[PDB]
Amino acid sequence: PQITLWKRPLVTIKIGGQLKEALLDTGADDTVIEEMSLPGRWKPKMIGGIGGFIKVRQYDQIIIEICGHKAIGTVLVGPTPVNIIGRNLLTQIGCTLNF
Amino acid sequence: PQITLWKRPLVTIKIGGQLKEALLDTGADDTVIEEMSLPGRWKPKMIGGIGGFIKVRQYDQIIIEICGHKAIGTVLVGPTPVNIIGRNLLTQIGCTLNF
Ligand SMILES: Cc1c(O)cccc1C(=O)N[C@@H](Cc1ccccc1)[C@H](O)C(=O)N1CSC(C)(C)[C@H]1C(=O)NC(C)(C)C
Repeated sequence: PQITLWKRPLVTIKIGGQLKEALLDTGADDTVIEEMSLPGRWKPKMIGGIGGFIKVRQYDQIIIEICGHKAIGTVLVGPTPVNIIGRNLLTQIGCTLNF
Repeated sequence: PQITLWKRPLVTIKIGGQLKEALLDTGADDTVIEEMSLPGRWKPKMIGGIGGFIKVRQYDQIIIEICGHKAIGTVLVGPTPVNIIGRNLLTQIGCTLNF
């Protein structure tokens, strides 16, 4: 699909069998999701945002569906303003910028 | 053009007679640039995200040249870690997300 940017590029995603709203964010290297229960062990990770660096939990090979496209990859969990679908997954669903 | 997301989507921009590297960011509502001098009047504003909030100066009707496309809009100036081209200007150059 083609998504314009007159409004926030928010889509519905599915993780752990639950539907959630998330932002397609080309400015984010990673995918950051609000606090939730994910399977497996996690590793520590520092990500730097507009206001500085924070600590998040990194879960690898997590199954996640984006606007109908299934992806399997790294998902970070921590204090985020909104669910962020970053480049690591956008690339997986073949998302590109065009103008 | 079509830009992949394997790596940060950085482009060169010309703003206020200065050349700068900036990030095409679909997750950003606003355009935020590192400290620089800009014409016209301005007002304070607080913006926040992953690292929390930072205070910036809002300048309106600022012209920015991005990859050959001229765009006019509000530009925020402050202590941002990376120069950000947000949706307010991405729309003006006809930039869309595609997959
Ligand atoms: C989440 C993340 C990573 O895992 C890794 C690197 C950067 C970010 C990140 O937060 N990117 C940010 C901005 C940024 C990029 C590179 C360096 C520093 C900061 C972003 O893509 C965005 O527009 N976001 C993320 S959170 C948000 C939805 C509020 C919005 C935002 O900050 N918007 C304003 C700039 C308008 C505040």
